[PDB]
Amino acid sequence: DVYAQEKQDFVQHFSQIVRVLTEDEMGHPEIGDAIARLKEVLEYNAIGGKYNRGLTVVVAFRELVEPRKQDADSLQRAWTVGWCVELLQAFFLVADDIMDSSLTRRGQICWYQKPGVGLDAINDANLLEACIYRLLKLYCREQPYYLNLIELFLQSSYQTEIGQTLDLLTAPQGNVDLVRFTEKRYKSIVKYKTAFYSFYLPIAAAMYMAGIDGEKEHANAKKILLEMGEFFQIQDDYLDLFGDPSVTGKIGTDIQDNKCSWLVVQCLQRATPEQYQILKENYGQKEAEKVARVKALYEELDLPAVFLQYEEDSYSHIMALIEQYAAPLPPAVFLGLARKIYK
Amino acid sequence: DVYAQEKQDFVQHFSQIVRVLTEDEMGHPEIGDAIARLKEVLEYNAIGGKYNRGLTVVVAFRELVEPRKQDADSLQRAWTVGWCVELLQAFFLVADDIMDSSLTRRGQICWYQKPGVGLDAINDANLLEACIYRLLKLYCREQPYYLNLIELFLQSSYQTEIGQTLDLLTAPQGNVDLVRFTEKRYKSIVKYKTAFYSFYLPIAAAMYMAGIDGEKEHANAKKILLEMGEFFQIQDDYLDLFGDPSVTGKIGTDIQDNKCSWLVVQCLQRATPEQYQILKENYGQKEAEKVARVKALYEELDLPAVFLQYEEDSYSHIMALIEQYAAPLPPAVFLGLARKIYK
Ligand SMILES: O=C(O)[C@@H]1Cc2ccccc2N1C(=O)OCc1ccccc1
Ligand SMILES: O=C(O)[C@@H]1Cc2ccccc2N1C(=O)OCc1ccccc1
Ligand SMILES: O=P(O)(O)C(O)(Cn1ccnc1)P(=O)(O)O
Ligand SMILES: O=P(O)(O)C(O)(Cn1ccnc1)P(=O)(O)O
Ligand SMILES: [Mg+2]
Ligand SMILES: [Mg+2]
Ligand SMILES: [Mg+2]
Ligand SMILES: [Mg+2]
Ligand SMILES: [Mg+2]
Ligand SMILES: [Mg+2]
Repeated sequence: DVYAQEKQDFVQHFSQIVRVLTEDEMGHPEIGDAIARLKEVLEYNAIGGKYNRGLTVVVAFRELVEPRKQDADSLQRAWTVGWCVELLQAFFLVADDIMDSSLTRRGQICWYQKPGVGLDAINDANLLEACIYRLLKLYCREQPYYLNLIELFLQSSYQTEIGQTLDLLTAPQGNVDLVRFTEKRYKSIVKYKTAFYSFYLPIAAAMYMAGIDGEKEHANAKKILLEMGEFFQIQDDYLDLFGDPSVTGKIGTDIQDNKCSWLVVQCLQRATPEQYQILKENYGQKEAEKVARVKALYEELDLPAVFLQYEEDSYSHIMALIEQYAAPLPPAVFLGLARKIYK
Repeated sequence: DVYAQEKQDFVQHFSQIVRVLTEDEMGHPEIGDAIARLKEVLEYNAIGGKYNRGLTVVVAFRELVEPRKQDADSLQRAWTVGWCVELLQAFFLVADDIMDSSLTRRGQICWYQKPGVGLDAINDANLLEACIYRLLKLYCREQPYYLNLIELFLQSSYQTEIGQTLDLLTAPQGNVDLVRFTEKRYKSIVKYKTAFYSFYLPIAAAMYMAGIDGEKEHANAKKILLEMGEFFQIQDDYLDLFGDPSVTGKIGTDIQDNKCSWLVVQCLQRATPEQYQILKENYGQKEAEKVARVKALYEELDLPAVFLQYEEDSYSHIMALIEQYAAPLPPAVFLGLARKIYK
């Protein structure tokens, strides 16, 4: 619930973020048109979501930083670092949507699918990434955690890109080979493509801002955070096909994209020799009839009920990890995050 | 000539760079396939060029750093930073080729056009960028210029992306409006899209490694370097159409891509009302006949002779800037670079 009481101030900070990023134009009028494009990119791709990853930085900041140190400037920096996380997210999603041939995101047409944008979105994505470091220098350059944050964001990007590489390599277009969709491969993919930037990153950022830079403290937090991230991507895969379109704001493409989704992995582990053949002949193709066939097989194997059971077991597992690794950090930090991802 | 005597050791260092980047796999076997992809990306996109931008770092390093300080480890770091520049280059070119719809680069098919690669190249490009910061941390983390280099590379990337944004915004596909192709717009585009990363970056990196971090010294160097960069992009535009394919290693696409090329700008300034109409009806289109028409108009306006004259005048201008701004740096640093770009 701490997220709702911090959201407003966090979202209102976006205006300032845009202002500060588009104030590099006054000193260099010649790049005005580029700065205008940037503003359009930011407003279209950084706004429209729930902002939970960025909000996590803020929430954790206020729970880790002693009130007497939560001055106006410190809070400002916290809101900025939180937006940097949202920008990192935006950067990856713009590119991910092109690579996954997606149609919508956050209830609107994907940026690259917008008339007049197309592949220019690739550079737009690179600009969003660049903005992260511009804001860090502008707001935190004099802070003792400056270098830690720069390296954290850079490291998190590398891990995410390694993950994306695995994601794409395991899903060759027009090349269906179910044998590569194993539980071990799946866990490695999601750990790198989602767990680091969506969960470890936000909390780690707040920790560094709070002066908590101990390798041990970060390792223990990551123990909890990477497990939550795994659950989050599984839930993401589930929703890709069984989620309510009006709620997810995006059209699923995992089956058509031949992805190593939690669903197909669960399918292969429960499928009979016959069902296996059906999956093999209908997976990884654009034909709506073939996709529908795969979904029918998943429903026949009660995958939705399987996911619901996994969600409960996962929840209990994550809570167990919190009892073990939260200390010396306030359990609320992890509990609040968990409450946000589990229903 | 100092470039030829440093090339060998610089190129042989590539093996080590790859080794070090693919040694993050031993500790994390799960990302092996991703690391293998990375190696393939690096070998295909970081090797095959002249390596002059990276070599510039090395050459400048040995001319700025006192011999007694050019120890084995220091030289190693120099070769690494030089490769970081080549990787930054690779990152931008992989994406630039997709965005410019290019066919070949360095005498081979563009990475994204390789069968089986396609838009996955977007993430490959992001990985190359990430490698820069991984090498900087691995080789220079303990150096006093560490943060300076990190910020230099990040800043240079932002400037290049701003430039690319201008490049793309001024060249809307299927939307020909010659009125936007002005000399002022052209100079701003090339300053940001090429001058910073190809010329200021390499020299600035070597300066920081040599302990030269003065804002004044960097500003004076940039005065010379940004002007060389402008000349280099003009020459790049000239070669896009009039260059020897077997020498450039790439197929020109500026006319088809409706680009604000130095050529079209020079054309508009010398074109008669009639020639202007011919340009307008044939520019920015894929039809080989229409492209040929534009080239004929350029040859009719003696643009090739115009470029040759500009090259001589530019050379004299750059040399004049060196007499004025080289000090206290060795003039050879700039002269060597100039000898490399001017014939
Ligand atoms: O609702 C959304 O927009 C995303 C999609 C989703 C599906 C199920 C559960 C949570 C969420 N989300 C979400 O943001 O959850 C909160 C969160 C917090 C930190 C990191 C990732 C997600
Ligand atoms: O030959 C090449 O591969 C590129 C293409 C080219 C055309 C004309 C003149 C120089 C060059 N090059 C080049 O690398 O020149 C040297 C250089 C040095 C530092 C920064 C950029 C280019
Ligand atoms: O399913 P993906 O991994 O592509 C996704 O979750 C994005 N993503 C990319 C890396 N991590 C997550 P999205 O469904 O939002 O398209
Ligand atoms: O002409 P471009 O600017 O696209 C080019 O010079 C690449 N580039 C991109 C930014 N700076 C230079 P290339 O002709 O190598 O495709
Ligand atoms: Mg996706
Ligand atoms: Mg994806
Ligand atoms: Mg998904
Ligand atoms: Mg190009
Ligand atoms: Mg280009
Ligand atoms: Mg060119």
